[PDB]
Amino acid sequence: EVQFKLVLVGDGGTGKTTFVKRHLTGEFEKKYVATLGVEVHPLVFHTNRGPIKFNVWDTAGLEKFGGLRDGYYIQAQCAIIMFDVTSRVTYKNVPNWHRDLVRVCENIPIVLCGNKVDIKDRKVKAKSIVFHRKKNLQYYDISAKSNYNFEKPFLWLARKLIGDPNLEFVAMPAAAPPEVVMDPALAAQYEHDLEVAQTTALPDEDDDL
Amino acid sequence: SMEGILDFSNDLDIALLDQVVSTFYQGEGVQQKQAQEILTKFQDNPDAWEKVDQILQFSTNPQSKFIALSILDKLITRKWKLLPNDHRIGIRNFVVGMIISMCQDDEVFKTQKNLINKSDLTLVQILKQEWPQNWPEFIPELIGSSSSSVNVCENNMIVLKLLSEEVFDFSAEQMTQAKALHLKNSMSKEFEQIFKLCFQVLEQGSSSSLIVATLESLLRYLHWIPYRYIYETNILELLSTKFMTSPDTRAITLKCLTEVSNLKIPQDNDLIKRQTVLFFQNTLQQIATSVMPVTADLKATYANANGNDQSFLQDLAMFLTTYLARNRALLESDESLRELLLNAHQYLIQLSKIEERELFKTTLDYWHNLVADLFYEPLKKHIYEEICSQLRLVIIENMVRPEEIQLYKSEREVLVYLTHLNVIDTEEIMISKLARQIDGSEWSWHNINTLSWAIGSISGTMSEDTEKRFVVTVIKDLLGLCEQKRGKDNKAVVARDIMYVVGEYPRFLKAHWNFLRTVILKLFEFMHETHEGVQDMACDTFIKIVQKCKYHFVIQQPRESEPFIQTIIRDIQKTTADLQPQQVHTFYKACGIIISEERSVAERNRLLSDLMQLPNMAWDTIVEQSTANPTLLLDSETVKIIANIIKTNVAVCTSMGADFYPQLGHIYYNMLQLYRAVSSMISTQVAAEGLIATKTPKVRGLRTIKKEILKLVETYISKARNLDDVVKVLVEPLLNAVLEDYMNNVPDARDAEVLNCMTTVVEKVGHMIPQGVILILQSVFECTLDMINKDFTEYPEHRVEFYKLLKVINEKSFAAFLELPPAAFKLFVDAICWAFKHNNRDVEVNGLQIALDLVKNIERMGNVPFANEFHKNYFFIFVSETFFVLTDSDHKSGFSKQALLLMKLISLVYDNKISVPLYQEAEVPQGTSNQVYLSQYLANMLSNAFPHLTSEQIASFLSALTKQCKDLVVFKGTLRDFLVQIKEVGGDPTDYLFAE
Amino acid sequence: DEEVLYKVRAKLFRFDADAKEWKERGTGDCKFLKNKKTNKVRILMRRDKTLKICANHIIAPEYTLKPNVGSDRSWVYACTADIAEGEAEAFTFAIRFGSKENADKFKEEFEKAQEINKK
Ligand SMILES: Nc1nc2c(ncn2[C@@H]2O[C@H](COP(=O)(O)OP(=O)(O)OP(=O)(O)O)[C@@H](O)[C@H]2O)c(=O)[nH]1
Ligand SMILES: [Cl-]
Ligand SMILES: [Cl-]
Ligand SMILES: [Cl-]
Ligand SMILES: [Cl-]
Ligand SMILES: [Cl-]
Ligand SMILES: [Cl-]
Ligand SMILES: [Cl-]
Ligand SMILES: [Cl-]
Ligand SMILES: [Cl-]
Ligand SMILES: [Cl-]
Ligand SMILES: [Cl-]
Ligand SMILES: [Cl-]
Ligand SMILES: [Mg+2]
Repeated sequence: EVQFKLVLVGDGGTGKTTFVKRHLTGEFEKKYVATLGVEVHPLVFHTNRGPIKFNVWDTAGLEKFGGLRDGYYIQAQCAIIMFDVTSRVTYKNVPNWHRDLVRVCENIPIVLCGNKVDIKDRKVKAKSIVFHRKKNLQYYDISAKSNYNFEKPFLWLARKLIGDPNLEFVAMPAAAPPEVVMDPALAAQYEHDLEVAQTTALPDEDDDL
Repeated sequence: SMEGILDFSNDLDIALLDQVVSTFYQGEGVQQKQAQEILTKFQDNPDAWEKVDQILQFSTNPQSKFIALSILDKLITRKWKLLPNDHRIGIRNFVVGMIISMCQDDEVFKTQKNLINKSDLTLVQILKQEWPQNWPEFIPELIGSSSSSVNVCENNMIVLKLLSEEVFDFSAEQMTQAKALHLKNSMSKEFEQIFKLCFQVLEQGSSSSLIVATLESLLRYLHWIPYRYIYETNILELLSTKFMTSPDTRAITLKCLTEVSNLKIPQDNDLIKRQTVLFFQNTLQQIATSVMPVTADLKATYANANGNDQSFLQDLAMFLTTYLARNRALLESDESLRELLLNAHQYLIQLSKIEERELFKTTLDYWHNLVADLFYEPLKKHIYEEICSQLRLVIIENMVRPEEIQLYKSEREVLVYLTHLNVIDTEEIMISKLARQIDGSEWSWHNINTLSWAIGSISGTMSEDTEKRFVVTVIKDLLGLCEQKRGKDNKAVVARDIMYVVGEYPRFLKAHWNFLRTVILKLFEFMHETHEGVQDMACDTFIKIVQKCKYHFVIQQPRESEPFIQTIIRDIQKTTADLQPQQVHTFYKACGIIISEERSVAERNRLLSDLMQLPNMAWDTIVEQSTANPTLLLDSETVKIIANIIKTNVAVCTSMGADFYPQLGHIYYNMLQLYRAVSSMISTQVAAEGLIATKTPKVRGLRTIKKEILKLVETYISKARNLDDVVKVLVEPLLNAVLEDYMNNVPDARDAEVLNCMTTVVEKVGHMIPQGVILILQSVFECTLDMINKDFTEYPEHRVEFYKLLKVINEKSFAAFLELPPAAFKLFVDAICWAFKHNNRDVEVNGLQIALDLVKNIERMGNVPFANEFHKNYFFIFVSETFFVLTDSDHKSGFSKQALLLMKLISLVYDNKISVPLYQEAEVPQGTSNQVYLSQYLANMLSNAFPHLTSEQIASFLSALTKQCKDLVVFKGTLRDFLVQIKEVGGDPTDYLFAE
Repeated sequence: DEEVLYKVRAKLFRFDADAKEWKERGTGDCKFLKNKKTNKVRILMRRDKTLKICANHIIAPEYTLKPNVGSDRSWVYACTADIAEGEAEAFTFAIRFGSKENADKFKEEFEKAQEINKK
């Protein structure tokens, strides 16, 4: 297992924390709770070349919650720059995030990600997105909500950091799960907990799943 | 213990800071997290800057010193001008001294690049503040200190690179226009001496790290310096030969030559043209001899991803496309330059084969430029024949599906141009690729799909005769392919592609009725195939063919007994029997397209009658049972049937618009009774089961009925031609059925689709129903506002539809707002300002537009009491609310419309277009002009909101603003200058005198 | 080492009692796998693209599939021991499918698997 420091940067509400949380737990957080300074989470993928661990430094996009700002970028080995394709200002700000990042990290693989491509009224058109070309950034359209291309930023960075272009995500063998006996002392405990959960609606009942 | 550094009453323990920082950067979990919070509180302490010089002197952690410089940078950029001159000179000296010291120690220079670069940026922040007016000798001393040491010279190149970026590349948003111009003129005035130094280092050579830093600074200079520094020195030769040969300098040099290719250059000068040719010749010669020949497999190289190969090949693509899009005409008329021209294009052909979507798009943009040129420019296509032949194959093998709209558009346009240039070569490549599908050598689902999309994309480029032969050959071959293939997966893939191709050649279908009939009847057969994707592609192909060939379905074709639309309708039950509801609706939508071609009213109404036969008979029986027994609606199966009848009506109304009226008229009464009956059931369910009821499948089903009814009425009214019938037949029953139901439901049961329907009604017939618009406001205004005025998040759909409704009422029926009681009108002004404060761009933009339109609505009323009372009550609320969202840095997307609103408000007073005093009496002399009072009010408001500004800054700003209130671009300039100045202390009040 | 008895596309949620909300855990192929040594049938579910495990538990005979108030194409059930995220934990799960038909078929197969597991 090798570990790499990954810095995630971009304007407030572009979907940085939502994207990371989806990768960590599988969940989709609908609410906007602005990151304060930085949130650090280990994230592990299983590849045909063994496990790879990203130490993910999810930084604050809002100026008032910026904390150490470029202080977070020190010794980063890779980066994602995030914008919102429903918000033109967030793409206008991509050169500013890139500037602040590369002044600290001169020679690292960087992915530019246009998030929220699931939303019908797209404001930053494909034709407009060219900033990555002269800066040698990889670019992906992503949706943390629909999971469109949600694995690509990490698959591309893993290939760059391992120096293997043929690297793939793989399924690890699944251990036989334990047989257990329901605890007769916690049986009344569980009918309660199940009552609450049966009578709370599942989210997004209109989706394909 | 870590929290010790936050205690400022005691001197700072550097060894503790160093541990906190180490904990943050190298620690984990709970410890990392806590160190993080402590460091942020330390940095944000407004006296923390005092500790910087101590930390820089006595810390052993380079991360501590980095964070110290961040703290210093906050002071320099925000509060520098508060410092006595002696203190500013002190800070300047301890920064310069730290930089020189670090550079003179070879070990530290090698290993502490982070801290040196951060120090260099800090120095540049001081230069932005101090230079040149309070530091005239900076550049001479930098040039002087550069000969003392290779490390200092190299670091000086990093400083000049960052200075150039800060002054020319990033100044627009970060400085006043006046300050940006001052620093640009200042660097321009001293550049001669900077360039001399850069050229000497490049000529004298030796240290690769120094040369690379120097070319990195040159890349920045090329954004702004005059061409003569490049064309009237040896630098073009050095860049295009020496620096292309060594791989350390090759990547930066290529980037420089790309920017050289974009210089502003004289057009009528043969020596400059020859120099432009020569640097290209030299660069391509160095690549062919030192990197790879023209024949090299760049697809393979890129895939292998060795070292910096990917970045180099991207940079080569950028250089070739940039240079050729500007200069290829220089290479086209001279026989001696033919080989250079075709080798450069041959490199682009090889780069275009790289498996990398974003690189492909870059090269495709160039190819589009070129083939568009060859289509129009005389005597040029013959040059590029072999390049274009290769490119035909690259585009055909790379064709994406039409769902990827921008990429498919680009690819189609290139392939269309190429097909015009050589139809025979395009045909030969497509037929031979089809042959390799049939012989199995290149067979795969992706490969037959790709080819089908390419064949589809050139429809309409060939002559009708050539198209005919081509289409027949392709369908014959794809049919052979289908038969040949085994198992349903393979057969489905080829069947879908046959359908796809046929659907893209309407000109062929329109000439061959017998073939078109066969296609349709075959599509009807496929609508019974349950194999995944077949029914969807059959329905998609049907509606696509109808959109294009609808006229051929509505006439009687020779040797047919009736128009084919009659034949479709007659067998509709059987045709659609195996389809999912959404597929059935597409089928009926397609029949609607055809029927709308019939312009004989009697015949059209009869076709519509016959098409709607099955949903109308299903409806009639349900309505009989629904009226007979109200309990029957509760049944899940009935709700799904009713929803699907309404959806069928929406589908046919979508394609028939105004023509759909007789069908709407047939169901209208009982549809609105159903709306009321379903509404009762929802209310009843929510009472019995609680708010959770709204999540249940039953209540979602019932709400679906209401939403589809609202959708059907908005669909019809948005396209209606006879507005008299809309107002006289549809509107009264609609308003009676929906408005009171919306008002008297609990928030969670209210449909945002009601607001959307009402928006279309006011849009189309608002002028004709003044009492209806009043009733709409009374029913939806205050109850919807109360749902959305507690936070920015709840009821997002209601939020959006609410401001769209207010916007159209304010445009079309402003009298409805005059009829409001004063309390209700005050809530309307509250609602508009509330919209201003939103970050969802939909609401904010409607908010600011309503404000504009309302001002215009009031101004129209002329000198009357309502207008006079409006200004007295609300002028200052709008001015201050607009200033609030302009300045709080939380509403930057709204900048343009905020400025437009502020300009209109200020211009009303500057023009004396407000009849009464805006001040209440004995607040100023009773003679006082509104202009004097507005000036006073704004000076006071800005002074309290921004107490760090001087009286001089505020007065200068407001003087400029009122003078520029007829010139939006200049006004916006002044506003942006103000937004820069409020982020710092001691902004120059003369900045507001700026003129371009 | 396992026979695939049933495969269906599904979205899996776990109930967060603290936040009193359903949190999605993964979307992908839900598989009923019969261990060829023990004849024990488990649910193994992998996320699309990452192929990371979001469900790994025995289909215990004592488990009961219940409706969710919001859905006609979902089941909720208490799981005493799931090993998807390492160490065995108890979860309240909800699994949602493309159709009521898919959910009913799942239920049918889940009961069959419960009977196989009774042996
Ligand atoms: N429709 C849609 N919404 C998304 C998507 N990704 C995130 N969101 C939502 O948009 C918001 C993003 O919030 P965050 O992920 O906290 O944003 P952030 O960039 O981390 O914000 P800061 O911490 O302020 O820098 C939340 O409301 C998300 O639920 C997406 O792909 N599609
Ligand atoms: Cl992980
Ligand atoms: Cl793009
Ligand atoms: Cl690229
Ligand atoms: Cl200049
Ligand atoms: Cl040209
Ligand atoms: Cl026609
Ligand atoms: Cl019949
Ligand atoms: Cl129907
Ligand atoms: Cl009222
Ligand atoms: Cl309010
Ligand atoms: Cl203000
Ligand atoms: Cl300030
Ligand atoms: Mg965040």
